[PDB]
Amino acid sequence: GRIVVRGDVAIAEAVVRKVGEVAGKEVILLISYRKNGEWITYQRNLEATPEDVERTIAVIREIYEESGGDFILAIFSD
Amino acid sequence: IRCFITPDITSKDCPNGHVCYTKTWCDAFCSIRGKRVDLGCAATCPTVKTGVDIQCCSTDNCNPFPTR
Repeated sequence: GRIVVRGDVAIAEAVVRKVGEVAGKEVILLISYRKNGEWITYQRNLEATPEDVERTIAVIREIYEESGGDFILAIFSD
Repeated sequence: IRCFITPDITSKDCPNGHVCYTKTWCDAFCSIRGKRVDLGCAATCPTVKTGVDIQCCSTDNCNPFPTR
């Protein structure tokens, strides 16, 4: 049940929306991006709420802005 | 030691390593982006710090990506 998006911000957003549409079971997100030559990794829980979906979308957009596309989004249905 | 590795969540080898580690901590974006994560291998289990949660294990690929 793994999902990996690398680079495409719009498809990363399309996935995060579908994940949080109807999913009483939360999901664990792995968000990595390169900035200033260093790779940095976050682990963020995604709630099924539409609010936390909006927040996660913004975090993707902000990461895509800093890294200039060099980002990795991995989704763990855990 | 065969260990999972950030940022690609893939696996490695580390012939000099003896233990896989898992380091989690907070930066300025902990309530926004989540907790920071660092997975890897090392010759010895890294030293504990006051604000970092570290997990060590001595088998092949014993540090999966869903930390806790």
